[PDB]
Amino acid sequence: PLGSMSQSNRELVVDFLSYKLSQKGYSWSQMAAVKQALREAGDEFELRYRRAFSDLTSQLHITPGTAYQSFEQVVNELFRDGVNWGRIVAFFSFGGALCVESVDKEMQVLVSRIAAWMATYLNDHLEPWIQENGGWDTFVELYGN
Amino acid sequence: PLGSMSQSNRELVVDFLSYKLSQKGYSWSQMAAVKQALREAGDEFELRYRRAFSDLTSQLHITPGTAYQSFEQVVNELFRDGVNWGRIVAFFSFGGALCVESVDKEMQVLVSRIAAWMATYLNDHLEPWIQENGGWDTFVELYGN
Amino acid sequence: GTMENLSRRLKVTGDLFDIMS
Amino acid sequence: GTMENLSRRLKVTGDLFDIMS
Repeated sequence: PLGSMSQSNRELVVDFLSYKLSQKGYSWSQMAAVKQALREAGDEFELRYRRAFSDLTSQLHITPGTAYQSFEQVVNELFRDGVNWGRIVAFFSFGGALCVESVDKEMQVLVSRIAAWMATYLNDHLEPWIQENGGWDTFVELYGN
Repeated sequence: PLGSMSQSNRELVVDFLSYKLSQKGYSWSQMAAVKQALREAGDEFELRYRRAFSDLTSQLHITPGTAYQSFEQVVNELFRDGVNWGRIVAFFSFGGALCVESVDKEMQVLVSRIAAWMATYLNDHLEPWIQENGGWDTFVELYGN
Repeated sequence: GTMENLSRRLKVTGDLFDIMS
Repeated sequence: GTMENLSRRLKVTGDLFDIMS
């Protein structure tokens, strides 16, 4: 599934030090600053979401046969009338909640499929907007802490 | 360069989902369990450490030209008279603190060097002991959750 | 319709998020 | 020395950690 190849002792080191740097708010690369920013926006998104509503894993009714159609319908409507960074955060948090719900219901197989669907949507339908709007560094400028 | 936008977006997806599953407690890989147990053992180690002494990051006066020799000396005395899981945890926390101290004092170059020095020491002088004592799985059983 | 409603809740939360930045 | 004291603090905190497991 996710990260099935990062099994070396060297990766254990890399992972521990990455955790410690970002835990104290430090980034070691432009990519790292994007990941930290994205993780934080998702947390803050989900806390905003679950207060106004229910937690967004609670509402989902997915199966392997319907997961894809459910994912595409929600995402198509999310961006139907335009893109912005907030909606992209919502998009990541939605994928995340699909994955969490899937593992919670013993459909772990869907995690890697959801990851692909998100990557595919990102690269074919969001990435031009991301490029015309300052790239991920601009997202870090606006949402980084 | 060709393909890097696409690749970066795939890494964001993987990173966000992984953050989100482990956030909700789900260990999906084998090394995912080890990493999670190591991150938490690091956190506990430093909480005790700073509760008894100063901050682990303040105890170190390090420069790029001098960082290697200092790191190898501290680690060699730490394991000079034996290995155990707690000292292995101390070894990760030390490296973590070195990296934090380095970024804070504007020597970001040292971070990926320290990771290499740690991985080399881990693979040459700790991995035999680890194999004799149940592997990382035994560690997860002792320090996870 | 379940998905349309979830789409609406995601879209409005994302927009409030975008506005607060 | 300077680093002898550091590794002593690391060694003793790790040993306490190891006992409590």
